[PDB]
Amino acid sequence: ITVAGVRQNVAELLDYSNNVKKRNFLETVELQIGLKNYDPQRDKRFSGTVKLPTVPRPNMSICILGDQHDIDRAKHGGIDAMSADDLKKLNKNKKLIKKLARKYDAFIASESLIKQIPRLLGPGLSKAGKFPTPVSHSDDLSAKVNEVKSTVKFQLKKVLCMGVAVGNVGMTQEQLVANIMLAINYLVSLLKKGWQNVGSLTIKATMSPPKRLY
RNA sequence: AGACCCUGUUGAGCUUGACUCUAGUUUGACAUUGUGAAAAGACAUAGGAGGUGUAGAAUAGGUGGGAGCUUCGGCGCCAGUG
Repeated sequence: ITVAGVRQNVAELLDYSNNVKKRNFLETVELQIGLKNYDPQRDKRFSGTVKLPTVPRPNMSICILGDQHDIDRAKHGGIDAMSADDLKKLNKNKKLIKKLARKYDAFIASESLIKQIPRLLGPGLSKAGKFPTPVSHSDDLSAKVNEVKSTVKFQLKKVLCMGVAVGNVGMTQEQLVANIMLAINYLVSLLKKGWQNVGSLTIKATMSPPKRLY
């Protein structure tokens, strides 16, 4: 992995996304990685979160669950909010939980409603992979939502493939290369063998062709 | 101070499935020990093709970006099913 090669791949992906096959929407940029010489079903599953130098997923949507103070804090940043009464109105509906998980890409829950989310909303969010992150009342809800949007997760799944957003097509090439380098460094730090445990790596846009870097 | 008898922590020669060894002999393995093909096996890659226990738009590898794809037929989102 080289910074110049990553910048060249990002420039090629941006040129393909902008000049040849420009889409009808702001296509985001992602990077896909593979694991090797490890057992995703028998060894310990690593996990972690790292905030990139740029916004990884600017098109991601976040839903806030909390009290009236949390709703006011979410409305201060313009994010949608869900009250405790709105959570209890679901009454453990799996279909409603799946619809909420399809509508909202990520969830942030306050400390008061974090324990009551599994009792009211049920395990639908955990089944869909959208478990809400905890949040305190003294922290800034808008800043927490922005940090959650700009950060990515590297938890090991049941398969050897993984991926993470590194920005968008409208972002700068240098910023995209820096985000990709930060994600690669986080993956190398999480891996026990470093680059020996990485199978391959590619970078692309949402609709542009991929470019292999490893 | 012979011969004979008796005794020995007795000495020595000889014999034998007495004990422990051993020459010789026999057998296996490593090294000396290389070169081709042939038949099986294991990996490596250069390609190619597949994913129904089942509800459900489809015969659901899974995963990340994703609301648009675009080869203009419809596929999508959504509904619905998990």
